[PDB]
Amino acid sequence: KVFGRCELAAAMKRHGLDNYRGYSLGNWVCAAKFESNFNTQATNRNTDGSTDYGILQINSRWWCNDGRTPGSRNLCNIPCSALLSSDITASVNCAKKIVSDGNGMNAWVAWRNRCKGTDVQAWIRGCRL
Ligand SMILES: C[N+](C)(C)CCO
Ligand SMILES: C[N+](C)(C)CCO
Ligand SMILES: [Cl-]
Ligand SMILES: [Cl-]
Ligand SMILES: [Cl-]
Ligand SMILES: [Cl-]
Ligand SMILES: [Cl-]
Ligand SMILES: [Cl-]
Ligand SMILES: [Cl-]
Ligand SMILES: [Cl-]
Ligand SMILES: [Cl-]
Ligand SMILES: [Cl-]
Ligand SMILES: [Cl-]
Ligand SMILES: [Cl-]
Ligand SMILES: [Cl-]
Ligand code: NA
Ligand code: NA
Ligand code: NA
Ligand code: NA
Repeated sequence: KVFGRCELAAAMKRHGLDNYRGYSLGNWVCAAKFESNFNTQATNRNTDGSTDYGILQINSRWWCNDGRTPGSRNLCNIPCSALLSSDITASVNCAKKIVSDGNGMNAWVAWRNRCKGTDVQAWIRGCRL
């Protein structure tokens, strides 16, 4: 599924991301834009053999099991395929664990490089939430 920005903002709010760990909805929407272009089916393989999955590009190195990332963890206790669903629940629940682990949203490199410090409210401007 490819979301529009306001559709995704509304779904993220329903699933509890609005100001989760102090990060406003615009931060989460901005991260999703630059991680996945709002596409729940996005996958990207890293040079080291891990893979990033879904709307928030969650990495098999730590967070989900894909059976092909040697030495990795599965800290969200989920198959990585579950992070590719049209329903964003599994990705949101796993993202809550990631953002709570000490470094906030800096875990998402694209957020740090493209969203952090910017006018992220523009991502939710005009949206009926
Ligand atoms: C080690 N990380 C913090 C990157 C994830 C495991 O807690
Ligand atoms: C691209 N938008 C204008 C929708 C938000 C970016 O700031
Ligand atoms: Cl899709
Ligand atoms: Cl929209
Ligand atoms: Cl914020
Ligand atoms: Cl915002
Ligand atoms: Cl994801
Ligand atoms: Cl593995
Ligand atoms: Cl594990
Ligand atoms: Cl599994
Ligand atoms: Cl959803
Ligand atoms: Cl923080
Ligand atoms: Cl990470
Ligand atoms: Cl607004
Ligand atoms: Cl809207
Ligand atoms: Na957009
Ligand atoms: Na990424
Ligand atoms: Na893993
Ligand atoms: Na295996």
